[PDB]
Amino acid sequence: MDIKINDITLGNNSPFVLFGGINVLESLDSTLQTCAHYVEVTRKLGIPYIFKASFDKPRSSIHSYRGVGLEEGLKIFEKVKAEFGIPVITDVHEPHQCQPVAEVCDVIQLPAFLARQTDLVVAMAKTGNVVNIKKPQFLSPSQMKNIVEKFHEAGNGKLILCERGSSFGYDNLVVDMLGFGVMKQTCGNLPVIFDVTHSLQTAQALDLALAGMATRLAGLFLESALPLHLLEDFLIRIKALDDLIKSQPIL
Amino acid sequence: MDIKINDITLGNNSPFVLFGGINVLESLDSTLQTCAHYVEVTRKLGIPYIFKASFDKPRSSIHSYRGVGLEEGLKIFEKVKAEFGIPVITDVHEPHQCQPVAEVCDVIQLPAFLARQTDLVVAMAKTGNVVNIKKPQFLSPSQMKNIVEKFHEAGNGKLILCERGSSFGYDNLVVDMLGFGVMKQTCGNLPVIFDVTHSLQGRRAQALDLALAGMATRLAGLFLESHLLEDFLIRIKALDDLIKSQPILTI
Amino acid sequence: MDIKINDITLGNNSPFVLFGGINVLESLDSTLQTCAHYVEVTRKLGIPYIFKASFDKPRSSIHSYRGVGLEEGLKIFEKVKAEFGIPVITDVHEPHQCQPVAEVCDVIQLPAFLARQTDLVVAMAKTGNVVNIKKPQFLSPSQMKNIVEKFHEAGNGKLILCERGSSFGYDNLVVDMLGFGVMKQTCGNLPVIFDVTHSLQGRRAQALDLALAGMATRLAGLFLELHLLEDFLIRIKALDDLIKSQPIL
Amino acid sequence: MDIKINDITLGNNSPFVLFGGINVLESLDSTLQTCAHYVEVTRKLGIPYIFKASFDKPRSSIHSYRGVGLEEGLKIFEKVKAEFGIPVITDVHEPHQCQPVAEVCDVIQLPAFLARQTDLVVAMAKTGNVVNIKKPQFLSPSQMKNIVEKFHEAGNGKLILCERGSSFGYDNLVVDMLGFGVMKQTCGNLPVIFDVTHSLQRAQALDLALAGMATRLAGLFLESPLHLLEDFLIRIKALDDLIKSQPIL
Repeated sequence: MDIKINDITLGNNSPFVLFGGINVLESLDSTLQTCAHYVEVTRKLGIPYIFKASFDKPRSSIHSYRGVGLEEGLKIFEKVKAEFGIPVITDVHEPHQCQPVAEVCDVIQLPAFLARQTDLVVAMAKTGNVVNIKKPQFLSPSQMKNIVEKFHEAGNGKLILCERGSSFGYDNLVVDMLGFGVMKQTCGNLPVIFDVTHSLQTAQALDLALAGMATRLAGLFLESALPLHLLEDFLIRIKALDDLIKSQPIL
Repeated sequence: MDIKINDITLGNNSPFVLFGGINVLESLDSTLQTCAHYVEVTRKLGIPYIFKASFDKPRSSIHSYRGVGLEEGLKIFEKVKAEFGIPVITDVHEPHQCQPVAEVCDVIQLPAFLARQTDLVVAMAKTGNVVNIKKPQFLSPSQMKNIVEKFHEAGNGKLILCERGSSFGYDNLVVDMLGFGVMKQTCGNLPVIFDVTHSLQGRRAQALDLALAGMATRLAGLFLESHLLEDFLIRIKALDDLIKSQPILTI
Repeated sequence: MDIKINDITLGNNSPFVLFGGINVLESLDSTLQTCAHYVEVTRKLGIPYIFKASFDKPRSSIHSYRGVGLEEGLKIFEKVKAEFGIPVITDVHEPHQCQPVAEVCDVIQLPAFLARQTDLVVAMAKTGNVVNIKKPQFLSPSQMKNIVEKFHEAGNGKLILCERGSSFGYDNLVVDMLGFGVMKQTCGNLPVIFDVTHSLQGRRAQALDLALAGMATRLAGLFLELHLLEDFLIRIKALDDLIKSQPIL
Repeated sequence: MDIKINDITLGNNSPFVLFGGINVLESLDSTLQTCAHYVEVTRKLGIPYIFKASFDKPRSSIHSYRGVGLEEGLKIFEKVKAEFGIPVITDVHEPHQCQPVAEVCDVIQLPAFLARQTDLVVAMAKTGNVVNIKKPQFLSPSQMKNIVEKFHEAGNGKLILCERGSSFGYDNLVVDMLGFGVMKQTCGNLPVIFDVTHSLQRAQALDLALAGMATRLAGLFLESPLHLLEDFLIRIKALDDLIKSQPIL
């Protein structure tokens, strides 16, 4: 199943879409700078692009910086949308945040550690917006339908599934390349995407991204952490593999 | 390090404390009848006991009953304390719930999926009450220290760690019996309790084996979410008496 | 099901048996010294004891001591049996090793990784001796029935199942305490023992907590390679004694 | 590092090589038919191809057919080599087997469970033959160098590393796509190949094969859906040709 996001078609059998950007919003100026580089690079490559950022990092240390918060963050997003004419994605943590975020941000994201906060799921669903579901590391590819079931029960079917690795012993993540196919089969062929950045915690990034896309995915999710100047060389290679894979009929 | 909860001494060198009750609070009459059974068996064997329930928890399904809520829950708790003169324990999900819940409930529980949530940790710490931290399944015993550090900076030292199991491949949980010892060394020998029920996802034969294994490592308490109970508690008590009556190994 | 090993009764509801000795044999002299130590300790605690050692060490680096080897090793075992009148256990890696080893050793052991190899299974089974089957670290407890089933097909049912941990990510082992029960329920309550030594990889304390957690499930025996051994055993016995006096539910 | 297996060039930066054939050698005519189809498809696509089978692999049951054996096995290989002019690969389990096998076979294989038995590594090393080393499922990728060092000490540097998955909970395997990179960096960029058949435990095989070869590999290892092979190799070749044509970043 495909999902229109303004002009972009996101589907497992459509050219891959890049979800990319910073980790958290810090300034209007820093955000515009990084997004211009993301846009300028993606536009020349002809890769549909969606800008990602967090307005709050609620898992941060007690005395560390957490973000600009919701109010100013949304304004930053309005300006990004205005200047580049692209869709944006951000994560939501509290039910009450869902509607005000949804009016600005085309894609709202459910954090992996929160997949089972029922109230948040319902408030995200009410919005009618496109949802990105981060698969928790402790969840098997086929249990992913349980969360998909919940959004359908809440009346929203415009969902993307996001792989970010599976828990492997202590303090380590493996990505089961077969998971992508299982999520596709059990969840009605909703768009699946690969968060390669988070899957890497604990050259490598490229191998992983490439392997993931070989299985035939809707999109690639990343933070930049990756350098730029390498973002272009990096994506050139992804585009080349994605083109090839997508040009071959399924089966 | 010992924690006085009213007249109960909870600590890894103290007779084990049973934590048990119901999943979600329905009514006063339903709560009293179930608590009564627990209180009868525990008193019959002289086992210190703490009643457990949720006033408001997210569930398996969207429209599953979350519980009577804060206001009616606290009244139910107050009567249970009045009735049986025992400590109670409940979970909190929102910073705002912490202060009024802490007025009634001797121990407050941090849900596993919210463990890294700084705002909630602060709110729970600021209460000054005994806090139970539920260990996420995708977390290693060595990184529980980080959650423990967060509580100390926020000014609360009165903490219980609660083992619930670790991810073991897909759709499985294993309890690493070495984990218990690692939490003691690395976190100042805080009270550790073993949540046997959620560790298990006949099955009573199995709950026993697991419970006995845990308690052989020498632990502050036992955590259930389940006459059949008596014969069970007889065996835990036997083992806990034997273990707690021997000095820890000599340096 | 109980197994008579000479005068020792090994079974999931009998007093636990200690298995232990040295990693690998080097000389008659230091071997007799270690064995004497174990017999001294277990005797005064009243714990049955089977002495364990390898004669070969085949995964070692090429330039390293691999051990005394088979002809010499059995000679040391013969003299260990003569000196102390105890049973012994050792491991075999090649089908031809089996029979000569079985002449001397009461229990012969199938290394976990060789559990696959049917030839060795067959050769081990034809000796008639008591076999210790280590559980491969990637195998589920319930899959032990298949190997047990192989030994029954080869005509030997005097089998002890041995737990040594499971693979847990890279370079790590966890011991799943429910495994013991699953194994006891699926393999007809054959003796189950616990190799805590290899289940591991301050600390000597990790061994006790592990042994204690394991023995609390109710097991036939245990493996263990100023007085740390007796300090350990005193506690293990107290636990085993308590657990084995409870009726089975 | 490039390995010349006869006229074939095998390396992480060469066009991928296909290791393919049957599980166990059962008969002469049957073997030649399967190999005929593999050769037919591969020559048709210009993929270098090496034939694979065992003559003695232990099986799930103790009495299931292990294979034709060493004597007849080597004769069947002689016959495949004569008829098709292609190289062959087989596995070996005993030190004494290494020599008779290496005289006929172009690549000898060390089965994963045996991968740390030094006697066998040394006997393999001493042949001077090309060696395929299966990674054991319970070993981490950065521990391969230890096996690689053992081979070097014994005087053989012409080694292939073969991925077949890692233990992931009970009775389940996962392929860590980062394992290939780690092996390249730590073992001197030796040829790495991917055994998807044993990695599984289909559309899956294809997906796994493609993910695998996306990371840039010397070859692909598989057993036999025997006619969808052409359609399958069409896709693998496509991806491999694309990847291989770009320089390493």
